[PDB]
Amino acid sequence: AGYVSQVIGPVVDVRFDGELPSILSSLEVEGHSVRLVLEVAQHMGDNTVRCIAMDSTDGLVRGQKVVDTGSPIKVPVGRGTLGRIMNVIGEPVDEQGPIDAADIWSIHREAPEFTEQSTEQEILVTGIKVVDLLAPYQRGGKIGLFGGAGVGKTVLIMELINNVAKAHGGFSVFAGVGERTREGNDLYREMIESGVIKLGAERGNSKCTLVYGQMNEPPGARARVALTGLTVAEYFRDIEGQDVLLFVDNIFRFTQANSEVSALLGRIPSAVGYQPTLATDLGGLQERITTTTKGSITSVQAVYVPADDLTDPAPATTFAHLDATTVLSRSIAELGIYPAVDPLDSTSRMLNPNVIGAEHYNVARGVQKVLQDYKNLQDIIAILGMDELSEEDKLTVARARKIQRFLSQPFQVAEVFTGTPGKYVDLADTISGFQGVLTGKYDDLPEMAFYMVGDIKEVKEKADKMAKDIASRKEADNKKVSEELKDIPSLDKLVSEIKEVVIEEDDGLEEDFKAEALSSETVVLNEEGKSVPLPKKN
Amino acid sequence: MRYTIMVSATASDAAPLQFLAPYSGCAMAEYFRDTGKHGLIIYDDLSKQSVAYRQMSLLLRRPPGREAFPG
Repeated sequence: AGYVSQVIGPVVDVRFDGELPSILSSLEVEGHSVRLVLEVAQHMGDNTVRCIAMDSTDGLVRGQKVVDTGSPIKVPVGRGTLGRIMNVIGEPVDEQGPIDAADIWSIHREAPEFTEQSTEQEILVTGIKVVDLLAPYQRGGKIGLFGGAGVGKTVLIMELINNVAKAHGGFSVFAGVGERTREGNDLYREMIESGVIKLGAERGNSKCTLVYGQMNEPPGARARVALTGLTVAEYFRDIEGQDVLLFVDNIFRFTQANSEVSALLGRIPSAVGYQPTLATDLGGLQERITTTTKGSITSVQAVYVPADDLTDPAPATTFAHLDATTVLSRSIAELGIYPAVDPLDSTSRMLNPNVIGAEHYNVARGVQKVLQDYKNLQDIIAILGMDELSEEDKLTVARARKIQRFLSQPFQVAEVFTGTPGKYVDLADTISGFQGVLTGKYDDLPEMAFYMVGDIKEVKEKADKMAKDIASRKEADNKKVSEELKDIPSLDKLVSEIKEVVIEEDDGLEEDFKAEALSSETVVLNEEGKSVPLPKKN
Repeated sequence: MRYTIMVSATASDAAPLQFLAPYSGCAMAEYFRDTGKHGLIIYDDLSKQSVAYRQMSLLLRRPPGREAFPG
């Protein structure tokens, strides 16, 4: 009913002679190699709407038919989307057939209204000790994850997905906003092996929906893919009534993509160069993540800080919404401590005694004090000496080092490649376990007894086993066996070990090859549309 | 050179031709990826491609962003 009027990059103007589509409505272009969905951005006047494309606009002709769907982008929601990968417009990109849609919901939605909001403030118990003590997660909150590569972020993502599904009974949505496709495939395959995503007949036992908008998608497709993740998580909140986790992987790339679609729509950029609507592009997304009377959405969203500048307007606008930060560090990760949550850098707004209670608060406030006093004397130890300083300053060092060990925890999703079983640690067992290390009920136990254990009922059961070990090392003996001709051959006997490698001078470079004959004549189209050589003179 | 293609859009070439050369070099290199072999594509000065693309966009009166680059 509408026809393409202008194609300027990712921005399409289409023209409706009848009634115009509403702003944010979805338009489908009739007859195109890929399904091209346009989202109406503004009404330009003279019966023209300006649209941002969710796919490539190459091959688009002025006057192509464009059908109004009468609604915004509508995506499949429900339990049938669990364990599936879905793109921004709702199509399966996991190559496993159609998505069993319980309903199809508009991805554009106002935030839950004031009466629908919950006036209460409470902890999302995660089963991770360092997260439940030192930086608790608000149910319905937004959590910044300051990880990276090799700090075990993905195994922390899958452990949050695991423990929220197991304890609180809520599902998860992973919205990968502008992610590399190599990394989005890595998360898909690691979710398959760790059990949080199942394929085939047991698809319904999955705990996570993956909603992917990759980096090679146009900036409109990446700017809306976090709202497709919201809409899947809002069905579980409002219809299923659950406590949903939502992972917006790189909320900065949400900002960055929305900043590109404002620049393509001809809007004057704001301070440092973001869109003028930066606080309402974020606040439109972040306010749908809340607690209602039905259920909750809690968002763990990864935060990139541009140019290591916290006062940049993209993190500064994001940090107004964030209720906790979990900083994953490499320094904690090379000490073998997993998860690599920095116990001092990680912050929470939920960590004040009017909302978690004073018996929880003073433990976390006391644990952080012990770790802080230990790490400001590390230019006292290396400069002067270990046995230099006082016995009380050594009492903290012994207490902090078995607190710094006790923040480690083995994960249930990591046990398929680590052997150590997973430990869900309850909240009361975390506080009461850390009261004791703070006072000194376990100063006699070794520090590596406090390592990769569940709670304080398992620190005693690790110091018992290690202490005995000296009773069971007099079982056998230990010296050299047959110095270097036991099974260590000669080097020229090892050259004849080497297997045959067939090296072809041929490349095998014409497997199934067309080899079209290309002529260097210039071929054009005449006015019939018939292909013809280029006419001779101008 | 018996394993190498060279796609060369030099300095005197038009800015559309330096914009399209990493893409046309990639399509030549995507032949080996798609037929089971292995490719190595090198876009030497990808920062010179973006300068050529900024030239086309400011001249097509597309709205500029940071350092006059497009959206």
